[PDB]
Amino acid sequence: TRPIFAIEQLSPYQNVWTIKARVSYKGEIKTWHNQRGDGKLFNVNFLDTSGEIRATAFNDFATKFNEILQEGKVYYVSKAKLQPAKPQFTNLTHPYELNLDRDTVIEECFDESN
Repeated sequence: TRPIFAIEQLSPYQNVWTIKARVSYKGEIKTWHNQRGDGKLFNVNFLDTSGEIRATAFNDFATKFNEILQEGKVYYVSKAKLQPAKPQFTNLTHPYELNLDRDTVIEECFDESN
């Protein structure tokens, strides 16, 4: 479990890092008819001072992931597939895409004691 890194430090090969940020805009949940599979999928956009990023998750994995994370607040996310997006492709600068499917860990800003 890598520690929290700036959005620019995200890596697709690492396939295991941590990033903290707040939510900016929520997309929705639509199905994805793959050539040999089908299910539900949803996409959400998270904003952070380090830069702008977007998180997306698959079927039930997103339902359990979006339910934990809230709206209008800050939180942390780790153990997820990192996919960098092209800048010109999206109006946003340094757009980042995230695919959730395997075992990922997310937690809204909660009070921790230790």
